[PDB]
Amino acid sequence: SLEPPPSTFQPLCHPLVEEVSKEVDGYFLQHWNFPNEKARKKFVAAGFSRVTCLYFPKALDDRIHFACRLLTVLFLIDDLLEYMSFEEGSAYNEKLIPISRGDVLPDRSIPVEYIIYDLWESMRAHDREMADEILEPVFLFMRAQTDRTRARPMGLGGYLEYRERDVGKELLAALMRFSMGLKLSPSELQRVREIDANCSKHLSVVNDIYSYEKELYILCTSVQILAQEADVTAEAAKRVLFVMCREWELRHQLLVARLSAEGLETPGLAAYVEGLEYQMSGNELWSQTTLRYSV
Amino acid sequence: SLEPPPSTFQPLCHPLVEEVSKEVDGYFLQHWNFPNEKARKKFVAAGFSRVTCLYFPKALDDRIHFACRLLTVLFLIDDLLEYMSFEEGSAYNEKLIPISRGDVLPDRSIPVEYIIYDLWESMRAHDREMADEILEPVFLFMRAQTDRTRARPMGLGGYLEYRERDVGKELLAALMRFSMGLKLSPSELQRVREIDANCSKHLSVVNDIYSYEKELYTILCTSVQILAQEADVTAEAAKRVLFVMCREWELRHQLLVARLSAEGLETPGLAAYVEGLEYQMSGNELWSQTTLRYSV
Amino acid sequence: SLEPPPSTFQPLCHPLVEEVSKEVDGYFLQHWNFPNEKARKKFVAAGFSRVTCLYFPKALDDRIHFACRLLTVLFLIDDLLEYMSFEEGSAYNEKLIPISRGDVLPDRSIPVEYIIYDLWESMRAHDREMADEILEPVFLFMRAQTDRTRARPMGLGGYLEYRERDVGKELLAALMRFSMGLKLSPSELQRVREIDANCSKHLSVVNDIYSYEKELYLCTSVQILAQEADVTAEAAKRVLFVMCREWELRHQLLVARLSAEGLETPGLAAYVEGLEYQMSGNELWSQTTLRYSV
Amino acid sequence: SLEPPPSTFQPLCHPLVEEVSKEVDGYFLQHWNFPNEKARKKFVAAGFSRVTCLYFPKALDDRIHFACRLLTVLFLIDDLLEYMSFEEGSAYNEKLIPISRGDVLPDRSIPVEYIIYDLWESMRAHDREMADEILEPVFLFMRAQTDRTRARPMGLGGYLEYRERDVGKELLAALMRFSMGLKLSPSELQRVREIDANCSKHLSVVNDIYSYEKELYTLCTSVQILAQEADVTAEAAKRVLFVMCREWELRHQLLVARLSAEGLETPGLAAYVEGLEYQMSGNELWSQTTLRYSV
Ligand SMILES: [Cl-]
Ligand SMILES: [Cl-]
Repeated sequence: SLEPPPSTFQPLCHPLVEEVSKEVDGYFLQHWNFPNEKARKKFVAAGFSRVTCLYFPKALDDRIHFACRLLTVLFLIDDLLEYMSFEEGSAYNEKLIPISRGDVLPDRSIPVEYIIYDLWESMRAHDREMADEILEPVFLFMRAQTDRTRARPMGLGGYLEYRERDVGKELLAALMRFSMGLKLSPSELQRVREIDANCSKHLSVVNDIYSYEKELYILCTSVQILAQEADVTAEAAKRVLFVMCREWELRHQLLVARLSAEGLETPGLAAYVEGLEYQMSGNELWSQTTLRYSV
Repeated sequence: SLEPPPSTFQPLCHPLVEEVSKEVDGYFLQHWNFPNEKARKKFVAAGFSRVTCLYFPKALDDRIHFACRLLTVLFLIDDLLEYMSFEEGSAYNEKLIPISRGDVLPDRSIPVEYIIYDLWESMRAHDREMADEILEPVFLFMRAQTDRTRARPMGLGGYLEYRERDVGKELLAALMRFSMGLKLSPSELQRVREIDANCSKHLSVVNDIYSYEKELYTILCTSVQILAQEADVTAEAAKRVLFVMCREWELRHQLLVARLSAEGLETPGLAAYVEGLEYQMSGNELWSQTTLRYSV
Repeated sequence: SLEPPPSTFQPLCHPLVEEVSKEVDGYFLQHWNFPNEKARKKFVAAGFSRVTCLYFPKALDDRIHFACRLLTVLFLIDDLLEYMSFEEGSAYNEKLIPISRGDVLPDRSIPVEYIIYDLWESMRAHDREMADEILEPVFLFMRAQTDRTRARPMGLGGYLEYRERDVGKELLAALMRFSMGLKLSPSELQRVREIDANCSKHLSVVNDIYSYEKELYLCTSVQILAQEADVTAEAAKRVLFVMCREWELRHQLLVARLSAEGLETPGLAAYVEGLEYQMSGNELWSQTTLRYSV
Repeated sequence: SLEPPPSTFQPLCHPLVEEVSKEVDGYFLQHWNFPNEKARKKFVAAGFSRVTCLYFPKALDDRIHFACRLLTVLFLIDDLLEYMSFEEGSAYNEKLIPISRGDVLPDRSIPVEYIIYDLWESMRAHDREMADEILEPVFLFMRAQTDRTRARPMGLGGYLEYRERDVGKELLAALMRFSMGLKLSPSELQRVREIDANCSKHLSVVNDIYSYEKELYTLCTSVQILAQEADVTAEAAKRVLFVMCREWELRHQLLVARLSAEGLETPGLAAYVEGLEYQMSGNELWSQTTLRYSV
């Protein structure tokens, strides 16, 4: 057992977790075309809404279900793209994008299509401004799902610089903003780029730490890279990476304290950086428990 | 102020430290032309022999003074080289290599010359063969504190690899054997490859951690800066991560030592060698944290 | 000598180049106040519109001048920045952004301000949708001129990946679409990311090759390769040039594939060809511009 | 399909190749225990002596056969090591080192053992001091033939710095000196360090270029590294690496010119660096024709 090192952060779950969870889970079991009974209860066991509530514990009470719905359908779609070629998976997603914009009408006979359509319709109806702002982050993520990335020599610095721009973590930060009703200005966002990049690496590395065993069923992970650079075992590497993650949590506290001392911390940004902290503690807890990293 | 993480390595100090320290410091205070008392006291206060006894606590009682003398002159030289050009520097040293070999007699007018000559002649008297074995390592080390640094990009991986072969660490390990009267076969040292690389890396990084602030008086070329940049954190955060890495290399050392005895096996010689390296790693750490050589 | 190796890419030049040059040069010679009659004649000598016409040989006739003016001003601001702190520079640029948006009026007392204002007001007047689409790429680029590089080890592979995402090259390819009046949806844009990344690299490396010398006073493919291979800078440029010819062959292959997989469209076919012209034009320009102290 | 770019170097073979080949071949056919008449044909077919004469065309007439015998037995052992574990192979070679020094007698009933003993005994009988000088280079090479590589992310720069210190190339340069009777002082050798390093990369890269297809039969090669750092195909990388090799040929000539311009190029040094030039052109022709790189 790894034994995480001490941390000043702590996981927190959204207050309405049980309530939203049943609501959203019901919706999908009702509308989604699962293959069989095994898949049906594998889905309930996954508890995507509980995942979402762990990542956005501070979302507004009336918007958390939106987040759960979006993440649930993306998790479902993600798992589906596993069984299809590049050309089909890409074609699959590109078709849902115009529908997501509301520009194209569903084929009410195809679950994923009307689920996606209705979802975005309802989000815009609740807040068009913020709903439109999160469209691109989602599309970016959706396009990356069928992305064929190059295997190339990559040291620790290159790998981390690359994770700093991860679109998955970007989608999470934007979805968090929507869930919290935090309309951040262009200026405010620029002010927390370092904080975002720092957070993005944290989430990524913690995922790497707990997914390595499974990854070692194109292996691109910080555990292998550090193990090879330092000439130690994967486990020793996980230990070193975990301490690096704590260094990043301390960096987060410092970047935030600085922001405030310079008087650049607005109420919106305060909620935001705190939201990120819970995304980090949440992701860690999720990583330690998710069945997706089992084997 | 930087709390080193827990370690199973316990450093030792050679019993005769006070004895040799007096003998060897007395010699140099008598022959080396120290500019003044201020330099005399600093030299003593630096106690180069105490450093030697910390790195080689298992050295044989009658050889430890050799190591102290050798290292003391190399530290005194090393000190002078920073007041010269790479060309002067290389000239100053290259002139001392023939003298170390014995082929060229001292100009008893230049202390360093006859101190180098007399010491080497004395080492052969005791054990000619072994005193000959460390000649290369000694020159390789001198033919390096003058060589130019071939720029080129460098990540953590490449920097660590390059340190696994540090010629300073090799001289230390070679000086250790001569000091412990260890005589390993060409095959024996071949069996501890990974152990020597892992140790040289430990020693280098611990040095990096404690010499960073001073080095940052200027380019750098140190694991501290490299990790700080690659992970995007402060140098202090980097020192703490690198320290944890050092403990991993200590755990790796033990595992490599285990496999060595289990798998096939060691030798009385390799068992002594291998333990010796452990003492270097811990002695090096105590030294790095206390030496003024890293003081700003 | 530095003899460029053979290339199947033939640069093109916009036929209206002379017409637009005197048109645009004259414009700045009237409003842009240079230091002396020499800095002036030096300007007309650089001919930034010729550069534009090499890059966008197929820009629409009634739009090529927009491109010329935008680059002519980015190049002028460029040289201007080289003489002020990373504070004075970022301030300067940051006030040209809202004004570029039309949200803030140009203090008519400062030329660069109203030149920018009128240029953008003018582009929106011609095609408001496509004009707003380049604001971002232009801003990203202007912001980039004012920040100091990162601070981490970088080998050839990382430097080349870093260049596949060059701000300037993205600006050029967005200016090009505006110039050719090419309305490309983000979906079609997706299908050519490899081609764009490939092109971006070609442009940056050819630039590194000819600007190395001037940059004598760094972050460049020329120095990185010279250190990695342990050869002279001149030898590195020669190896880099052969690599560029490989990227040109790659472009051709990517283009054939895009066409083979039923993914090609008339607008993409045009965009893809346009990037080719940029590669060959940029090379011709790089070999002759005085900007690099030929 | 792969056309070498123009070069100012040219391959050359040793005048006595036909004579030495017959002799050295005959010796091994007589003493080496080839399994069956089949392996004997394959052996003569390999022409290890002919390869030696391609790398050492300036060898003295009375010493070229020493080089042929040494390389022949090394090529033979190299192949045998293929059917052993790293540990077994290591023990095998470690046995032959004390015999090479002449410190331990051969077991006259084990061919490799007495063939090794007799070769060195005869080399020391021809030129004692120089023969003893090549001992270390041969042992380094013999030991390197069996240790682990250790996979680690590596860019073009790190891979080339590695090849600069290749023990194989160090063996060829030392053996070339013994074959040409060039006694080089410790100072002369240091003046040629850059040149030696430059030459090493050339031989290795040229070997990489032609051995690549063979290596793809499932790793660590300049072809692989460059294709992915530049993001082009292996074939394109080969074309680019070949031009780089030519740049190293120019650099060799330039380094020699400077060495000469300054006052440090003795006659021994001059014959040495010319010797390296033919090793480079020879290795190229060999790389182009050897069956060791085929199917
Ligand atoms: Cl994941
Ligand atoms: Cl030191």
